[PDB]
Amino acid sequence: AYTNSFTRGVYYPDKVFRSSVLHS
Amino acid sequence: GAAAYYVGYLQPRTFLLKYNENGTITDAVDCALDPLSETK
Amino acid sequence: GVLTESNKKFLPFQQFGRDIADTTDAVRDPQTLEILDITPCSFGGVSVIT
Ligand SMILES: *[C@@H]1O[C@H](CO)[C@@H](O)[C@H](O)[C@H]1NC(C)=O
Repeated sequence: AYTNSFTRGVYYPDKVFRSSVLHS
Repeated sequence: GAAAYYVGYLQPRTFLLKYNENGTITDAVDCALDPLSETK
Repeated sequence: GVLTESNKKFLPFQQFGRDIADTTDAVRDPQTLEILDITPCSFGGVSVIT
């Protein structure tokens, strides 16, 4: 079967708290 | 209770999140989805 | 640096925070679980008038 996963799959790749900032 | 589930896959790709004021995640983009995303 | 209690909010799996450029911002003590911003010691330049 095939379905489109729109936006999920995002998480915190680490244990550090970062606030109010863009980060790639 | 009849159930439905979905299976997806993770890849080693760079994502640009915006860490917001809450210490949370509210949106992110993928650097390999489309040509435009590379610009972001 | 100076230790000032962290007014910002954390998450249960979040031990310490960083703003940018490796400059760690906040840390929770590994014993009692209290959150604190850590500000680098106040510093400036000195000039003279001669
Ligand atoms: C997140 O931050 C906003 C604004 O800084 C605040 O109103 C809210 O109470 C915070 N906590 C949430 C959304 O859980």
